Amino acid sequence: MQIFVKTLTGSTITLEVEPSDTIENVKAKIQDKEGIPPDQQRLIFAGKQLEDGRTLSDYNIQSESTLHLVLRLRG
Repeated sequence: MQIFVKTLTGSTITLEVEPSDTIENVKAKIQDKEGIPPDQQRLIFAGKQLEDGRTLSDYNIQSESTLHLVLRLRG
């Protein structure tokens, strides 16, 4: 599956994921691409922040769904 992550510049990155991936797994992928550590990332979808231990499926994140990356600079 492919999903989108909107970054701080308003740009968008695409990630290859599976529905069984955890939010922490997605943060690790974002760290691979952007260098931002997971503790400084918050991911927003459907008006809520997403919990690290839950899966994409849990949150009904589908093909071409867009997550918003939010920086929490105090980590």
